[PDB]
Amino acid sequence: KVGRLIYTAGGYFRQSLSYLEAYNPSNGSWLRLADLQVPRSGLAGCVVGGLLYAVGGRNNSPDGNTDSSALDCYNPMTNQWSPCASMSVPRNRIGVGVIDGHIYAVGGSHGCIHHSSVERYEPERDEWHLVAPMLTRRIGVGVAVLNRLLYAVGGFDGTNRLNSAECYYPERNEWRMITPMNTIRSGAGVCVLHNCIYAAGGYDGQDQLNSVERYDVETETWTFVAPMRHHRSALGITVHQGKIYVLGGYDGHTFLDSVECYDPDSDTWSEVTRMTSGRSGVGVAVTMEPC
Ligand SMILES: COc1ccc(S(=O)(=O)NCc2cccc([C@@H](NC(=O)c3cccc4c3-c3ccccc3C4=O)C(=O)O)c2)cc1
Repeated sequence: KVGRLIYTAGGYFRQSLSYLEAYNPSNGSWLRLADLQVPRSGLAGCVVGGLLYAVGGRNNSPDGNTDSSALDCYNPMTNQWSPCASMSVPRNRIGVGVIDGHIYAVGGSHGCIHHSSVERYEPERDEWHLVAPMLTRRIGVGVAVLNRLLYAVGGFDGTNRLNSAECYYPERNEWRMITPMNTIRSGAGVCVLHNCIYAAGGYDGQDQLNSVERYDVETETWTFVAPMRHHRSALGITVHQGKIYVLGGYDGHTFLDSVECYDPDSDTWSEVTRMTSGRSGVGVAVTMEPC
């Protein structure tokens, strides 16, 4: 369990960013690591087999704006990024989840189109294949995995921001709606902690949110927990040692550098560190510290 860091990749502040930085909760330190080959905001991060993957996004630059179909792999032992097989389609404002060593890429945008499509990556074959599409087109969608089921929560379908959510059952290659959240959320942070899917922050169409709600998969209900100290949309999120960490985002005024930490036992959020600069639209995941 020891020696794991919270990695933040990419993001946006004035333009899409190439940063890869890693935070050590045990000592409060940040390390700046190898830049992404291509700056990207609106991407997702995940880890399989100790390797960090950066998936999708968009390069917003002064010289153009290009949605990304890329999958890039970072090896902490070498501090190097390597390209992996690209997805079938560019996916900005993507969500990803990992089931049994496979990466699922969910939704996202390409230009004006809002995807319902979903595809699955096999690291052992370096191949992607499409699986069943969601019941709803979703960009800015939160994705998490609990009990080897994939959840897609909230987002924006091209016309409305969504409180709806749905679950993918891999053995049937089928999506089913679940109870909708109490709040419309696009660009929330979605993660799993114990037996619940948490949806933190986001944008409801009017304001960035500090509220946080959790879906208990046994009871099929969404319940609010303590709100974050900051309203935030387009935040990064991960879980580490039984606590939720939220990173950055936008509060309606400022690109946040705040990192907050939720303790489920006390139902409290605390400020734990600040990123080296404020940013939104990051990918986040946890893996071994680099060499
Ligand atoms: C060209 O500039 C960029 C490019 C990329 C990014 S990004 O990579 O962070 N992706 C943004 C995002 C992902 C997911 C969801 C949302 C939701 N929008 C809001 O919260 C929102 C609403 C009104 C004004 C603003 C925002 C907002 C959000 C973040 C930073 C600044 C702002 C505003 O100034 C939603 O549209 O539902 C946005 C950020 C800026």
